[PDB]
Amino acid sequence: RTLDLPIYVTRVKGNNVYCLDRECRPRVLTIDPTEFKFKLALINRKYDEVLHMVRNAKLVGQSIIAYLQKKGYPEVALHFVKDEKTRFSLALECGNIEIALEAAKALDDKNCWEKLGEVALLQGNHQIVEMCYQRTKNFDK
Amino acid sequence: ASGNASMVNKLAEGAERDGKNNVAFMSYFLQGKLDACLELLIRTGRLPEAAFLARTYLPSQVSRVVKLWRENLSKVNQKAAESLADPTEYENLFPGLKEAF
Amino acid sequence: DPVYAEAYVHVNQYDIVLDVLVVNQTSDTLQNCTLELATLGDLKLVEKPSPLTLAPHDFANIKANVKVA
Repeated sequence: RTLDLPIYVTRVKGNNVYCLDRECRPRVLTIDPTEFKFKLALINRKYDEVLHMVRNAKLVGQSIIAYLQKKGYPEVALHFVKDEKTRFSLALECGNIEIALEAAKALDDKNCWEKLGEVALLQGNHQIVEMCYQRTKNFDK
Repeated sequence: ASGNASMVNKLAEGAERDGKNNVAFMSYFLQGKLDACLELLIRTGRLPEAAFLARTYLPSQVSRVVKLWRENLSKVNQKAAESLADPTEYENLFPGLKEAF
Repeated sequence: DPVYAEAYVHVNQYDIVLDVLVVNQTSDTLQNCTLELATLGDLKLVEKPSPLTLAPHDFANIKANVKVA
């Protein structure tokens, strides 16, 4: 759940959440945990929750960086993710090469490709990789 | 242009000298020497590629080599990244029975 | 508030850039206040996305470029 100007967490009184900036700038709070559910949930692959919440950041400065940067599944990608550029970043970060494929189609930042087909190969499929390279002018290759 | 092995051995020696991977290969080939091509790869870290040769024209290093490549991959864990089989399963190597030996 | 705005700084290549989430989970493009420009250091802040609604239940990206030299 998000704060409300300065607050400090003092400690936790039950579910009816309580928060303090020091002695004012205060909360009673309907909760909304994140994480707990999550590394357990995650640990059991489970998404249902997040999803269900429809909770969806990954950036605030960043926010993918707990371990969503050091990703845990691309199932994560699925809860949230955006622009082809962003998507692309994911395409490396996850290595989401599904998103890459399209991403690629949509990339056209060469270098980007340029590494990537190999990488793609590296991960698999040269049947495809050949194409990738085909426009890439690694003709000789 | 006229062609020559002898030139090639000395040159091979040279080939070793030159410092970019690629020429040396042609040589190795040119001589006819898978072995040489493959050894060369070991130094450069040509690994995916090395596997193709090792497969195509079979010195069955595909088995040997694949394990190592896979190991790198392995280092960079994820099961898909690991990737596994030689005679049977994922690959059926010698059970496939097809065109390089 | 519903409107929750969360923000952090990203400094992406020279440019210190302001990620802002103003999320207006508001019950409407609630009216918004005011913002002011300024000379800064070897930088100057330099952008504001113009509107001042806090669109209902809605999330927004408000970008501030800063001028980094």
